[PDB]
Amino acid sequence: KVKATLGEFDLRDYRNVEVLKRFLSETGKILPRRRTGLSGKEQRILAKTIKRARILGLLPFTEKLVRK
Amino acid sequence: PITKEEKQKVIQEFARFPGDTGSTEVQVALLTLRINRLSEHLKVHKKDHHSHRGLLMMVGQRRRLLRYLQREDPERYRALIEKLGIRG
Amino acid sequence: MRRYEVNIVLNPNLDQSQLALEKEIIQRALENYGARVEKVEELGLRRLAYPIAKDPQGYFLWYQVEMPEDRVNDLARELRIRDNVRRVMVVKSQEPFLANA
Amino acid sequence: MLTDPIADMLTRIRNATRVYKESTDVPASRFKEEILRILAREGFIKGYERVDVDGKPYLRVYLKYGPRRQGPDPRPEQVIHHIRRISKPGRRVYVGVKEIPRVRRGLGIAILSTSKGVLTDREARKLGVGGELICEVW
RNA sequence: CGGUGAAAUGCGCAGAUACCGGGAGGAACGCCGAUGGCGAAGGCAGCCACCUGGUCCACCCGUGACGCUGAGGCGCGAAAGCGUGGGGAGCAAACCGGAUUAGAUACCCGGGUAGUCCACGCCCUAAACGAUGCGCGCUAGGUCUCUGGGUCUCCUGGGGGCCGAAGC
Repeated sequence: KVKATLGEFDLRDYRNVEVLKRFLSETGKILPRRRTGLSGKEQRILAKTIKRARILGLLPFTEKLVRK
Repeated sequence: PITKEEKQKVIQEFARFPGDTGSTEVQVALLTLRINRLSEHLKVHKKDHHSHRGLLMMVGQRRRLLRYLQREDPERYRALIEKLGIRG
Repeated sequence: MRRYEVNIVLNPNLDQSQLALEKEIIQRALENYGARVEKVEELGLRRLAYPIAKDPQGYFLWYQVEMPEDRVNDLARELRIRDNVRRVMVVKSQEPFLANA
Repeated sequence: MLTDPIADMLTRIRNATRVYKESTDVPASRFKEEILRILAREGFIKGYERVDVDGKPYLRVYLKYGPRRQGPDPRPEQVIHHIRRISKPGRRVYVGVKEIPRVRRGLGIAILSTSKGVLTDREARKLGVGGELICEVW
């Protein structure tokens, strides 16, 4: 899980890309709660947060496929 | 929106005895505030049908108290409307 | 009034003289709308996840201003005029919500 | 809102026995007290003492039941099988002395409120009065 | 090329399709998103700011029964539908053609006007459904979950679910 392999970080700091990146998939998509390892309230916020970081082009909106 | 600053001012202006927070006069005066603010807000956003309910609600509540006043001591009622300016 | 975070993003290909020009504007603009700055952070150039206006990079500014409510939307309208200033975002300053701690 | 006191009471009583509790609480009030006053002296219940729950006055009505049955479902006969308000609010029913009802071939009892006070059908008649006929109970 | 069970109608040598770059515009808003949240209902999901309603918890501070319901009245009221004007990407009644079939005024395929988006005004219905009027009290628990307070491996308040005593 991503919460377990990571430390103390602000859920609201929409700039910190070095962190958020771990919350997106191999594609641009946002990890599901099963992955992130977050809570009900926690995820709700990460949603809003990335949705922001995206806009200031710090986080993608979508990626392409890799392995091959 | 209404602020602590402004609000408290409103209470002070109306209370019975300095350290009082809830009493008819107060309660009334108060809504009245909120209402008026809604009023001014509904002149615009004529399309905000929702809050307009909270408005009726507020209005009902207000009247519910006045009718009580007209019940207990009229003296207060008579005086209170003038001080607020309603069904004078 | 309320605290805010003012995200501003402008052209990455700006020279010494030009950049400080745009910055200048912003500064004067803020005061025209009453926003006193509590502090600013200049991260500067960072690579964009996606290309903004055909250009893959951007210059980054941040501004914790404490301006008047009614005029926040406007503040931006004025800010969104320069053809060099490409992204703008004004946010309410929210108490940082800790996690995994 | 609580629209009828007594009514609630009766129902707390009714509702408690059915599950088989030892005693049940209930908002106090001189009147309600006079009804419980009857029950116990009539034997439908053990008794009741005044009490305070977190600062408020309450009446602990102590329940009374029958013996443990045999066979399956040894749920004891209840001392109070039936118990219902007769005169409700918004349909009050006052009776004349002649008109006082005999309950369950006189096995149950009836409780009114006369000007000579809250009574039992038997007492009322012995007393030559009539009044608000509060309830049937047997 | 497209499309189908197959096919054809259509579009392409004025050069389509697949591919790169640029520009216009409308609609809608993936993932997060749930068996979730909110609201009186109808209904509500990109992000931001302003304006605004309701609601929950803790303290127990103030008023002192000021409460409930609610004929008629007033407002809200999906979709479609009507007026004036604007807008029109995609979808698409009617309508034009294509194939299927004993036939097809259909189900499938290609087009296509109202309409669907916006503003003002009207319409006001509905499986407008929990098919379950509103308010107060009382009657074993278990478990999952949203959310708040606490001395937080447990307690306590509010909401949404499943199983279930008594009872029905």
